[PDB]
Amino acid sequence: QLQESGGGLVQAGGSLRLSCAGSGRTFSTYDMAWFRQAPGKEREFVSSISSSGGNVVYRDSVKGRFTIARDNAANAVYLQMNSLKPEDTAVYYCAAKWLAADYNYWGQGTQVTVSS
Amino acid sequence: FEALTGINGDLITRSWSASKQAYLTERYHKEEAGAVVIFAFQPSFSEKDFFDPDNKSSFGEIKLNRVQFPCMRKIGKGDVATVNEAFLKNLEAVIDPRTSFQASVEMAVRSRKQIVFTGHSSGGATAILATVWYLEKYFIRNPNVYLEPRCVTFGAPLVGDSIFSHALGREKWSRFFVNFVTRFDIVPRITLARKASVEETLPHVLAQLDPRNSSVQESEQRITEFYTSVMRDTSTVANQAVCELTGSAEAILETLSSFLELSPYRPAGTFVFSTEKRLVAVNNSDAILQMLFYTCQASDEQEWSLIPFRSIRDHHSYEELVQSMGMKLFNHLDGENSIESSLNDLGVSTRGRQYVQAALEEEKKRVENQKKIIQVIQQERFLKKLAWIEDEYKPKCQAHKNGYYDSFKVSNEENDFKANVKRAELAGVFDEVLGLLKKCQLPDEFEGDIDWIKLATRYRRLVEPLDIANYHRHLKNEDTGPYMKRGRPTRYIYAQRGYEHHILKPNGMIAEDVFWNKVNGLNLGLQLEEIQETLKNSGSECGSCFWAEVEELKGKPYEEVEVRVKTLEGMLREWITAGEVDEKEIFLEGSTFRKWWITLPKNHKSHSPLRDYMMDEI
Repeated sequence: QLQESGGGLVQAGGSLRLSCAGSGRTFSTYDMAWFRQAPGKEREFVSSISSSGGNVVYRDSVKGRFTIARDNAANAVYLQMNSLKPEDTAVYYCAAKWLAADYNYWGQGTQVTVSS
Repeated sequence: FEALTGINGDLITRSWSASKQAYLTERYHKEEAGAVVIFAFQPSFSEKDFFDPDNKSSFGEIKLNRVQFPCMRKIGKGDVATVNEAFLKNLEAVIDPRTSFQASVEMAVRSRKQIVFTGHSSGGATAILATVWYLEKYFIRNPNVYLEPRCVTFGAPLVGDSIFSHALGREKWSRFFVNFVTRFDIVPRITLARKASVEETLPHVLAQLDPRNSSVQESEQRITEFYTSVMRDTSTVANQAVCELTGSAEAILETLSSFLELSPYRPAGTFVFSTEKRLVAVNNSDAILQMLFYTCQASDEQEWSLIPFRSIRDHHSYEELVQSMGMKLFNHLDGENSIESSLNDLGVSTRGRQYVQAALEEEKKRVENQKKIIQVIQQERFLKKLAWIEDEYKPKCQAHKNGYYDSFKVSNEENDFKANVKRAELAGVFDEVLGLLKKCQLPDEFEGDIDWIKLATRYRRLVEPLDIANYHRHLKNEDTGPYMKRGRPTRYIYAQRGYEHHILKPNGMIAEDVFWNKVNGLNLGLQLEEIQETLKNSGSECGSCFWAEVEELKGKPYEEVEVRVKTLEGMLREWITAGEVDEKEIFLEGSTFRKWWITLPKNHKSHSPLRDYMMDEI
């Protein structure tokens, strides 16, 4: 019961805020994560929040541009996307899952298009 | 029966009553019976709750998270356990704070109540996972007799793989699990089939298995196809396990294993098989695996058409089982002097009986091997070798002010070659033990035996510095590479992980988390990803690899390995206090560490934590 929102169309340098909310008590007991599926490219890992722990590691293309945040009162995930790149056009998904190695509670995702 | 399983007929009856009541409640039912609190989980009969739709594996399996279940893994090898994803999601859904399950569990914990997990069909499988969750969250943190759980399942599907069962055995948790299985019950066999083999027929059979669903008309064809598919895959799994357990034909078995897709799920815990006249308790997971196949065959060739329907009806026959418990003959198969009668009443063919006997003999072999290992490690000539290294070689090398690491490394005297001889003999013995462990030819409990962990830790702390010296003495760091990367003997990694697990598992943390928390605790300021990149394959993760890190750090410019230097310095005091590193050695005047440490910039040495332990260069 995980649903995304906040996808739009904007050129380079745009500031977007993807929201991801659920229906079960998720927040800090499911460690959040954001992945992106580019057309044809693999679901390359974007980032992940270590649930209650503030440990978080972005990967290269993002470090210092897309922030990640959690909300226990609203049991939601917030992906801030500043200084967008035309190579970021993809379907973004939020995955939260514990007791397991790889995550597997995926949502519907939302399209994000960046032109020139 | 009661002196073996630790549960009586009263608890079994109450567990069955709660399992039945759970059909009528949301998620779970809590039954308070004086000193006992029973948590019964609501079963489900939709294919979604057996094979998760989003699971892309052939058996709906998923690896456990090593953070939340640190014990459910092999210690030396590291491989984490695998469980059914649908059952794990159901447990995850019930542990959810809104269900009050966890709050009730903690209320019973504070009240020192006997906690019991139970369930029918897949609900019993959830109970098994809940017990593991409980064992990880509560029991391992403070193992009291009041905190000991009980897991009682009725016709539960299989949940974990061979690693799951091995880990349960090592932690001595298997005794808490009892799984009742009526002889022909198809539900414990379901997950032994490939999901493609039953994708079409599973919803109909699940609809027939639901006791509250007398709507879908019974279909002979669908049930027969389902039974045939399940028995075919079960036979393939059991025959491969038969060929692999006895260690013969390993080449063709390894090649086909690369080309064979066999269900990973294995019996975990005690299984009690039931017939009209007998109750047969079995502990050995391999034997239970074989019996799940060989007990569900036809006697005559006229009954082959009848077995699938009895295999369906028997899933609803646990009321009769519970009512007739005291009127049935019980025997413990593993302890029997003759198992022919028991397996004959269970309809086990001669060949199935010989496979069960072979599995029991293999377990007795593992036990004998462990007895031999204890006799070896208790012999005087063995302890004398370590005593000689500790009491004669080390003090003599300390008196020369260079230490026994540097003395071994230069090996100028006969005593260094004698130490090398005893090092090689000990290496051979611990590699041979490691070889037995790798081939699963020791009891599951071996890696948890505190005497073994004690000895292996004393061995690692005493002799791994000497194997590091031997490694660098022969310039293997230039030929092969860094010791931590390509040179470290696996026996030391097994010893380290066994010790770390022994000391860390009562506090719920894993070694890696403790390490990285200390790394961020050293206040280096660098990005955590950058430091993890720098400390990749670092020698600072194990005290007995201290000298390996020194070898890797000397010769390099300070700026290049400053982070690794301050890391090595930050680990030293706990290593000395714990006995991983000898303080009488590493600071000696002729020690490689000290000779390299003086050459560090004076700005570092001034505000270094080790300044007060060695005289400055004057």
